[PDB]
Amino acid sequence: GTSQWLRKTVDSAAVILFSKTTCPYCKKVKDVLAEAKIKHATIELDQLSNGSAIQKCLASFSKIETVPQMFVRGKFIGDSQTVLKYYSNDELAGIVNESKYDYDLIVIGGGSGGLAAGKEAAKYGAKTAVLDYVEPTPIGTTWGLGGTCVNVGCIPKKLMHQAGLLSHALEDAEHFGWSLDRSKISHNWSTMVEGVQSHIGSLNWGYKVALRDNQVTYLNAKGRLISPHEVQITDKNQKVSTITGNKIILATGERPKYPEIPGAVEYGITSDDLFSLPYFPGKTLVIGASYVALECAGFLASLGGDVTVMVRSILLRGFDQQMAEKVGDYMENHGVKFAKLCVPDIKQLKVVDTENNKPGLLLVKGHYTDGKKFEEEFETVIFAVGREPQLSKVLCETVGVKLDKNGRVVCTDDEQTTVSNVYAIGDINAGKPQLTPVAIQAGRYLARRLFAGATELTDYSNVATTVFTPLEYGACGLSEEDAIEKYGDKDIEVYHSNFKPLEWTVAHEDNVCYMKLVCRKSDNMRVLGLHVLGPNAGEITQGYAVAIKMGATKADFDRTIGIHPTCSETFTTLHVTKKSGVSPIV
Amino acid sequence: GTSQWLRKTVDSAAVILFSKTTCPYCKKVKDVLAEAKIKHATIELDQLSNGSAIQKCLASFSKIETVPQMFVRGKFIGDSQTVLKYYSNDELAGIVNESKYDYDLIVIGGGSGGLAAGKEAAKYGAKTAVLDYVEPTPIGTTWGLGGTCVNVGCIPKKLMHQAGLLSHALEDAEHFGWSLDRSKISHNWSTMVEGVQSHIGSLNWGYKVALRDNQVTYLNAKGRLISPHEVQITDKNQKVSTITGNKIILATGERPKYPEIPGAVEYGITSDDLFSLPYFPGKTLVIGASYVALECAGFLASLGGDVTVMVRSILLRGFDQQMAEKVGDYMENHGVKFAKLCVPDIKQLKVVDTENNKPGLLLVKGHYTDGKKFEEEFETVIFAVGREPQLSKVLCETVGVKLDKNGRVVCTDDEQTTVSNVYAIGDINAGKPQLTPVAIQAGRYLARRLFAGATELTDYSNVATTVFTPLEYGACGLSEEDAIEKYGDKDIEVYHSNFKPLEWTVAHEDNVCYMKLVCRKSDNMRVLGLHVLGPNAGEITQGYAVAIKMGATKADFDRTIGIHPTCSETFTTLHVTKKSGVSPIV
Ligand SMILES: Cc1cc2nc3c(=O)[nH]c(=O)nc-3n(C[C@H](O)[C@H](O)[C@H](O)COP(=O)(O)OP(=O)(O)OC[C@H]3O[C@@H](n4cnc5c(N)ncnc54)[C@H](O)[C@@H]3O)c2cc1C
Ligand SMILES: Cc1cc2nc3c(=O)[nH]c(=O)nc-3n(C[C@H](O)[C@H](O)[C@H](O)COP(=O)(O)OP(=O)(O)OC[C@H]3O[C@@H](n4cnc5c(N)ncnc54)[C@H](O)[C@@H]3O)c2cc1C
Ligand SMILES: Nc1nnc(-c2ccc(O)cc2)s1
Ligand SMILES: Nc1nnc(-c2ccc(O)cc2)s1
Ligand SMILES: Nc1nnc(-c2ccc(O)cc2)s1
Ligand SMILES: Nc1nnc(-c2ccc(O)cc2)s1
Ligand SMILES: Nc1nnc(-c2ccc(O)cc2)s1
Ligand SMILES: Nc1nnc(-c2ccc(O)cc2)s1
Repeated sequence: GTSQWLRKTVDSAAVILFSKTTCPYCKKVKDVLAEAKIKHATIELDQLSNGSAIQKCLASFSKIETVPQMFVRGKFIGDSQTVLKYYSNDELAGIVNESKYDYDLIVIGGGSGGLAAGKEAAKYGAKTAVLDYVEPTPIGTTWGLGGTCVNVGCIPKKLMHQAGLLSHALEDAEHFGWSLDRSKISHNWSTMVEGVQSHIGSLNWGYKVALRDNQVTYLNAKGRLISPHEVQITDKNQKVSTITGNKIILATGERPKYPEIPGAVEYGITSDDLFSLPYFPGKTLVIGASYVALECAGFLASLGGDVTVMVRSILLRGFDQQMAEKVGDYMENHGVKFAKLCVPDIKQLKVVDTENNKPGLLLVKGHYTDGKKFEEEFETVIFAVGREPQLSKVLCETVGVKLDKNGRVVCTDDEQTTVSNVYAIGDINAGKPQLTPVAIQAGRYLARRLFAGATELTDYSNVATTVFTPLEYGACGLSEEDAIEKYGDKDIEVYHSNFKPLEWTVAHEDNVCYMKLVCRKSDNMRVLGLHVLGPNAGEITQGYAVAIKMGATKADFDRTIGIHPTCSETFTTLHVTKKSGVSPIV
Repeated sequence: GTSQWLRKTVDSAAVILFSKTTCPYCKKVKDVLAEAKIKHATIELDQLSNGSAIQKCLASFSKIETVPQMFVRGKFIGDSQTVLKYYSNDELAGIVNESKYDYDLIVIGGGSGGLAAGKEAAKYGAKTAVLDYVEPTPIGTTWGLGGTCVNVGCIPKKLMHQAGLLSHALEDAEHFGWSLDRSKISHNWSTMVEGVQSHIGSLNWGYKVALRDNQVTYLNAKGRLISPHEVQITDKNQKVSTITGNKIILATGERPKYPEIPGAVEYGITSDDLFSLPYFPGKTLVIGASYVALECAGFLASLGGDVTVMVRSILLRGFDQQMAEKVGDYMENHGVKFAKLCVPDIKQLKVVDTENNKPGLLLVKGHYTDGKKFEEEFETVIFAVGREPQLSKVLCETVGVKLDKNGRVVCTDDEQTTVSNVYAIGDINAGKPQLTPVAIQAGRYLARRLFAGATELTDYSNVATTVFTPLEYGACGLSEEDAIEKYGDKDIEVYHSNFKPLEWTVAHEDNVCYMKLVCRKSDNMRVLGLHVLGPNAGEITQGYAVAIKMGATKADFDRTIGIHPTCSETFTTLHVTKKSGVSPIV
């Protein structure tokens, strides 16, 4: 147990010092390593309840039982006297840079997970390379370092959501006494895009600075794993070469899908293109009903667009469907049109005018599930019909990395693949929630297990979410229907209430915001799931995710006192049950 | 234990039925009570693990051991056959209305706590009266039913805070692409006040409707307790009479203090007058440094006012002083002036012009702690120098209710005074946090213990707060300095970080928002206190208060995953300690 941990830690750490906080000989080795600019992990044995056993087991590797003990890539280097000997003879730099491989770690993919893992590994002296390449979209769109969230995801989508929210802030301002006239104010798409892209550019640059300052090698090149320790890279001049690494992290993410219909790739766009589009989309059709589809349709309408969403079956498949219907009803009452139970079968009427900065014009044909026809003209058609990896481009099938039937990597609970030195994190890890903070935690925690002797695993359960539709939807845990399927309706109690933000009173709806707690009767009214539709829903939801992680019950919500006046305090006084039939209105 | 609970429950309930969910004889008594419109508490013995013992102990009162058993004001009324006998003979209405007193409950004070207690007691058949009277301010201001929060506190102050926030929403809108020009927009105070007061008026009316629909008697009269069961009332015609009640709840709240200096009462105002003021205050001095003082100065400045705050010693005494200084620094950088270490020694230069709706003009003289002089002219002077009860007006000292040296009521942990039938809730309960949700929980929980056999007490520990200054400050638990005083600096670890809202990037400060967790090393890094300065701080803080109630540790925050992009997620990845000396900047 202790011995098995120590073997794994010694074998995979790049540079590690076993030490105690009270030893001046350990302090004297630290100071020499710092002055030589030698980064390393350190384990302070006097701070571990198991340290006496670890100190005994170290002798299996070094034939000594004292501290300090310095290891480099699985090899005992020496005690105090020996390390200073190498230092005085200027032999130390060559000893700690000695490796069978070019890098201790090669990360394939420079996005949320991969950048987090690479920076964290370099902290402990792992010689690290991060590879990133952005294959252009069909119309040619490309972007800089940072991945999907930074460039074409969470960051620009929430900034355009805020632009949409400010439309209603402007309307509200009149009722609170300000002299503006909202009906005479308009929005300039190109001005907003320039500001969004200026922020994204500061993030691209920030990541490059961060890697340089952590001594991480950044290669803007496409990587391919051709054997367990060999990565073939192709650069911007099509030069092809091979680099080797001890540990490999796959972190290449996904890209948008297109439907297999005529004209889709030629004349439509995806979210990859939307966030840098030089012209306002105009009259827009969004095909799909995921959170990407609804978030984009929502802010486009708030910015003055004529928007339609084509829904094949249901909204927000996989989310609580009572909540999904309330989200969509709010959008439909506030300027979004819906074509329900409908799919597309795209013809070009006008080519995009790039010189005068105008969209083209398209004719869309489709059909409803009963057979009736759809036919209408749009200036822009956005596909939001799912995302997928293309690991055949990343991974030679002779390496032996197992994939599932959706093409994602099958991993153990420590992110290890079926090849012992190769790991996968982020969206390509089969079965895991596909979110940026999950990818960051996985990569950071993994780097610490590989190179600093850590043991902590990432916990993927009850991860909270927020959908940034015009009225936001936050959730943590099970949907009501999933809880009833798992435990049975007789064991499920649901407490719920409508509410009205105080900010909405002077601004003139009473009963559109809504919240509920889904609870298990036979486990002390355990909170299985929390759901809220209203302003600032992500700020509301986040703190409750800690309580749910700790096993909160309805009694825990009851005994906690509210903060007044807030939206969130309504969770502290819920009392109306669905079984009672009593109305939830205010 | 069981027998002592049952004696207290029988003695004080107004109308209570002991029953089981499976008994058709109990269902048959319920249906008769409902049809006669007889409200009552019910205790279902088959749902209590102690019910077998309760059923045995009932025989001590009734000489029978079966269900149903109906009691009225401590007296056994009968089993099934007997109750239907009274019903058939039309004797039942007179039996259940029989009382030695006019009311089962008299509530003195119709504010946050008193309205909550009165409505809840009426649910269980307690015949209830609520008394409310609003003594006018020195200049004559008065208002309707609902108490301090509704009329001259949390509700209007947060609505004017929102009006202030919308000033910065208007500036931000230009950067996000909207065509407005903020420098050409102004604010109309009287328009905002009319809208705020229209909402307050809907709340006044709503409370009157609610009491009428719960069969609560509302008397707009001043109440005085002259003996344990006798309340003398004085109405709007100076008619004086006496009503009697079994249980009494004191819930009369506090009013603003004035400094003992010439001209203060004659020429200054307080928060009681501010929220319905017919004219804009103009150039304003706020004397004091409480959360009331800073909240009011903050929104007045955001609405275009020239504002100064006179601070005797420190800001936000009793709150974390690192956080208090950051709150004040933000205000000073954003248009509020501060006169530090200064107190006033007020002369009238112009009388208020009520016909043309203009303030007067005043000369304020004061001095700094070193002896230097203060002298400046203002249009309005607002005093925010504390609040106090005046229980000598409410409570004859011969009744025997014990008060502390600040004039607040000394209560047991179930809100009982030194007179056994008299209770106190809300701001006048000595030692308790003076907040609206605390008053509401105390009153609701108390009504259930008196009239429904409940046992649950109000928990007054770790109650979260938010100060609605221009940049908001939320907190839950100990300040850093209180934790260090209690446990010693060697046992305290503090994790902290600056942060920048994503909404602030395109809008153009980097390092003003701030958060920290104050933790106890020797108790598994228990979170003793949480603190955040930033937008939407009350929404951020609320959910964490449940986790802190449950004993959250730093490890609980670490294992929980963030929601991206939010401000609140920064709590899930804190790592920089104050002891390390590493910078907290972004
Ligand atoms: C529109 C949209 C909105 C979203 N909004 C949110 C949100 O609000 N909150 C949230 O938590 N999540 C959100 N997400 C999800 C989030 O973007 C992803 O979960 C996250 O980016 C996944 O991180 P990753 O490291 O797995 O991959 P990525 O961030 O996709 O990074 C992979 C990188 O590797 C590169 N790469 C691929 N193949 C190779 C190769 N062979 N060689 C070298 N480099 C290669 C890719 O081009 C890319 O730069 C959103 C996603 C989208 C599409
Ligand atoms: C400016 C300001 C802002 C505040 N903001 C907040 C905030 O954001 N959040 C928060 O949680 N708290 C806030 N508070 C505190 C909150 O208002 C109080 O904690 C709460 O109102 C106390 O409730 P209560 O029932 O104890 O008394 P009150 O609400 O004061 O009700 C007492 C009532 O009894 C009446 N009364 C008095 N004497 C008699 C008598 N003899 N006979 C009959 N009736 C009588 C009074 O006139 C009054 O109507 C604020 C307070 C102020 C002053
Ligand atoms: N952080 C923020 N996100 N949205 C804001 C907003 C939205 C709608 C409004 O009516 C007013 C303000 S502020
Ligand atoms: N900057 C760049 N890095 N790699 C590039 C690349 C790689 C493989 C290809 O097939 C085509 C282009 S371009
Ligand atoms: N018309 C359509 N709307 N959604 C579609 C979809 C969504 C996710 C997927 O992974 C695959 C397809 S097709
Ligand atoms: N609920 C809300 N409270 N404030 C809001 C706001 C404030 C400042 C801004 O810049 C934009 C919006 S929305
Ligand atoms: N509407 C009102 N109810 N009571 C009033 C009152 C009571 C005592 C006084 O001393 C003066 C006025 S006015
Ligand atoms: N000049 C002053 N600023 N604050 C004061 C104060 C505050 C609370 C109190 O309870 C009493 C006095 S006096």
